[PDB]
Amino acid sequence: MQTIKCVVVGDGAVGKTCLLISYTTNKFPSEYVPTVFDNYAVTVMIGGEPYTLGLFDTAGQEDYDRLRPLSYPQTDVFLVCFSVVSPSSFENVKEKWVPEITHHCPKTPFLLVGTQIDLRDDPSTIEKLAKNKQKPITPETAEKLARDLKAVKYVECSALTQRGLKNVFDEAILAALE
Amino acid sequence: MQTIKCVVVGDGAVGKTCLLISYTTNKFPSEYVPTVFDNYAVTVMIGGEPYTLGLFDTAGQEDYDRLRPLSYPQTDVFLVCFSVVSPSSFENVKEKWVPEITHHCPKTPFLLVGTQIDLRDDPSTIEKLAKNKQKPITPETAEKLARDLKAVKYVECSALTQRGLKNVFDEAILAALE
Amino acid sequence: AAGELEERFNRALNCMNLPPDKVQLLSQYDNEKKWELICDQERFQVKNPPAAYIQKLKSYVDFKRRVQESTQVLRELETSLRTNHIGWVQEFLNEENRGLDVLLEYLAFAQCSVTYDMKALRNSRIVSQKDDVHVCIMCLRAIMNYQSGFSLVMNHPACVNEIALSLNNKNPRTKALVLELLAAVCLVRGGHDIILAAFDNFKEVCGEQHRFEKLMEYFRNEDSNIDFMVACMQFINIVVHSVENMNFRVFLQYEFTHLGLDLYLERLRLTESDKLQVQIQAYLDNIFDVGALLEDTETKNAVLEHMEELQEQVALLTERLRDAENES
Amino acid sequence: AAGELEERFNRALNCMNLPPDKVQLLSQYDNEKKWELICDQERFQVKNPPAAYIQKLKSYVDFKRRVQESTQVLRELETSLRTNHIGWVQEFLNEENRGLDVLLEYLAFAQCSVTYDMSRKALRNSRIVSQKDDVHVCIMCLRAIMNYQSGFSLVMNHPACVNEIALSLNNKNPRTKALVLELLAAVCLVRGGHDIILAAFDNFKEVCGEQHRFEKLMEYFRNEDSNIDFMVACMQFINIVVHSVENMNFRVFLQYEFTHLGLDLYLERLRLTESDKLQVQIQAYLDNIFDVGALLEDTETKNAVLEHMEELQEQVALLTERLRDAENES
Ligand SMILES: Nc1nc2c(ncn2[C@@H]2O[C@H](COP(=O)(O)OP(=O)(O)NP(=O)(O)O)[C@@H](O)[C@H]2O)c(=O)[nH]1
Ligand SMILES: Nc1nc2c(ncn2[C@@H]2O[C@H](COP(=O)(O)OP(=O)(O)NP(=O)(O)O)[C@@H](O)[C@H]2O)c(=O)[nH]1
Ligand SMILES: [Mg+2]
Ligand SMILES: [Mg+2]
Repeated sequence: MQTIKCVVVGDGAVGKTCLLISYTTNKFPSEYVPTVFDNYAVTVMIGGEPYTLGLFDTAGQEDYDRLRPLSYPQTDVFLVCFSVVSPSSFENVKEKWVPEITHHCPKTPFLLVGTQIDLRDDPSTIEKLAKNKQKPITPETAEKLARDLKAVKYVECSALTQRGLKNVFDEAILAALE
Repeated sequence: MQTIKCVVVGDGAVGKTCLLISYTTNKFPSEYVPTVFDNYAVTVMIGGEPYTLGLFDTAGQEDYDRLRPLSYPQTDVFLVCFSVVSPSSFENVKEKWVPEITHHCPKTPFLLVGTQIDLRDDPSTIEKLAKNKQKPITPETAEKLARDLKAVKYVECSALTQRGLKNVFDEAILAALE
Repeated sequence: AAGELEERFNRALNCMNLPPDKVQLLSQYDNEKKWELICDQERFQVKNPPAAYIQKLKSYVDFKRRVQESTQVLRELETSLRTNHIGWVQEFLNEENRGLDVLLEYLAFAQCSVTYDMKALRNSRIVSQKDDVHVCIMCLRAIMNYQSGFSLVMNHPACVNEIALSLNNKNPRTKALVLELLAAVCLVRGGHDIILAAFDNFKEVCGEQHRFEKLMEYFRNEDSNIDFMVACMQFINIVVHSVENMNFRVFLQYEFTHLGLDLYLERLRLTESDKLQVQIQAYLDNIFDVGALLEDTETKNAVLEHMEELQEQVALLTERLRDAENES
Repeated sequence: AAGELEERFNRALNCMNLPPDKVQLLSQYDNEKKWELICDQERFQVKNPPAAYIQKLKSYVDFKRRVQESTQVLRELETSLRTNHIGWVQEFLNEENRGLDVLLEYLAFAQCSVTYDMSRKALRNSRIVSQKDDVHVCIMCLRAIMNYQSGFSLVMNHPACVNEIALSLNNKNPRTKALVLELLAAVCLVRGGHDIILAAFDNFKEVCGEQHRFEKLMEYFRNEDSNIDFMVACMQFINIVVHSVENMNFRVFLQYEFTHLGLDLYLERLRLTESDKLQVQIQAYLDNIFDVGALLEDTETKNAVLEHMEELQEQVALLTERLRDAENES
């Protein structure tokens, strides 16, 4: 048989772990825990052939910068994640994450993934973000980035609303086989 | 009638007035009076002829610098004074006094006169001077000086113990007639 | 599947530069999920040795681009310092390679195009592209993540003075990182004296009148980027009040007042940025006013003599009330 | 000896530039020794007009050594400035003669070899005149001009004037240095005069190529123990420059400015001398020194004795409540 290794990288508290849990069990968790490393396994069907989908969850905080690349070996597709309402998390894509994975796992396709689309209309974030004179990333700005970073495609989703959530992993799997 | 005018200049509290009062009278004053200007007259006989000796006492304080030179016109001989126990008084002979008398009355002879010889050996004057890293003026150094400034002669004197006092004024009458 | 695996785990753990905080938060794993870590560690390999980068970087120092891949080679050089095992860093910075040196040599090469705006120049103006030059600071920030390397940064003379020179770069993101960096070195023990010597150097080489005055221009006149102002304001607040001696504090405080800090901050207290308003108010609570402090000192002694006036008034009064009570 | 009302006496009393202090003592003289003065003034005449001195000095500004007799010209000018009627000074300083200027440019000329070892055609011609007394005599002339009320005002409004004097501290003679410091000390205490002295040392910083303000002041003061009277005027200048200030945040700025230059640890060694003027000047400075730490410790916290004073404030009230009730029991 065959297996598809998928690693989710991204800034701390972007919602990597909820992204992985609101997908597999459709339960959106309440608890915030800084995730150290975790492994999930799900069998998925493509063209009547059983694939075992490997989901790897990594740490976002800078303390595990030395530990994180242990999840990297044998990766078929990467997920580079940021939140649409935190520009800090956005530009660490060009500064940290994309350069990190292209060092350790070159010639590995990856998707650009925006999370927390549901807060793009949230009132309390409207003022909080504008107060520091910045605004959330429009779909226009991110897909111009993915086009520069030689990313495969750009997808966005919310783990809470599950809107376009399944869509993320499926477009990701398609890139995994190339 | 002929007369010999003699003007006494020198720093304040050098003992000019005591020099003139312990000469004309034999009473030595202790009382300190800052003299603005004063006039004395004593008849002295030269070669058996009565000459009237004019003694002019001038101010030492720098406040009367513009007042003092009124006593200068028609001066026959000057007495330029410093104290042997005050080097401060010593160097004002060259920077202040001698160039002052030679501006207003050039080609007029003058004597270099050191006063207060009795304190050259006094302990409290030795110590007070030695504490400020100084030493009383040697007789060698005073005539070291006199030749350079074109003085007539160097004579030294103490008004307290009248001593070598008559000699000064004789040498002054002496320079006056040539 | 070793039956006594504890020793291995520790050996391949401290070679990950983990804080005492995060290293036993981890020490309590299942025995199986501990072996799992030990075996990925040795299964992981380093693609390129530190000497490889030294060469390709040292050679960049001498028309068209052998500096073409400079931006990315430096960029994956940063990545290697940060994410490879700490052993890799020890080797890069050691004496045979002398990595910190050659690294510093290149930054100086790229930044003599930016320090001369406000020898043979040749290739420096093109290399002055903001991406080539700024990653270099990130390489240093990474070295300063490692304890031995951070002390190695402080006892290297030109290093810290060099970082301060990179404050001249026109990019707000770069400026802020420099200020963030200098802030850390400033508060570590004796590190305050090191920062001063760096800005003193900055005064002479830039040809300016007062010491940190090119900085004051940057802080005041740009209202575009907020987080720069945050890192900037925080650097200033540290340099003035982090000091031990309180005479030195008011001396340094006055020097900034002269640069028109207080008169600009009166207008900048108006911003509705939460992040800047908090850093500004923090500086404003810390200011000294020697005038006010002498006035309340007189007051103390004078109330001492009024407390002596109260101690004396109560004595006489109560003594006379008992003399009236006895005459009754 | 005509007896009018004697305010022909007033004219020569003014025109002698005497302090009001001394005019109180002098105006109450006898009548004869009062008119006797008036006619000595009218008999006294001035040898040379200021233009005579101006010309021969301006000519010195452009082998050479034809100036050799310069030193005496300066010495005879000083004598003229100090001891002549006050008008002679005004005539020297007015727009026509323009004395301060030509005087100042000559000082600058004699002093460009000593400010440099640390315009060249002269630079060579500067070293020989610098040996001479000329540099030190010139300063004595300014000392004379600044005791004159109107002239002292003309000096501070002159930009370069005081600024050249600050450079006059570099001359090799200890007595000369001391004169510069007493002078600059004096200009320092007049209203608004403080900033002019600092700006002079600011100029002094660059022209001498020195790191910090002063610091050259500090060296002459520090490394020379030869002359007693220099340090006295020196130490009191420092005492002035630091504690005379309006703002006390600026004062402690200045105290540190000198402290950093190693004043305080040197003064502990210099406190051993019992030269009286120095023992007084050092201790005078140490009594004025500030310690924000000390002011902060006794403003520690709470000021809780306020409510210990309130316990006292409540006590007098209550005691008085019993004494007025005693007037009622009476
Ligand atoms: N509104 C909203 N909140 C979200 C979303 N996704 C995650 N969160 C929340 O954001 C917080 C962090 O999410 P989490 O999944 O733990 O983040 P992470 O990237 O795994 N962080 P780490 O790297 O530290 O493990 C959590 O409280 C979670 O509820 C989202 O789509 N919308
Ligand atoms: N030991 C000693 N003291 C003297 C001698 N002559 C004067 N004095 C003292 O020195 C002090 C000043 O003397 P005085 O005659 O007033 O000086 P002056 O030169 O007239 N000063 P002024 O110019 O201010 O009037 C006086 O206290 C006086 O007693 C001397 O020969 N020996
Ligand atoms: Mg996680
Ligand atoms: Mg007298």
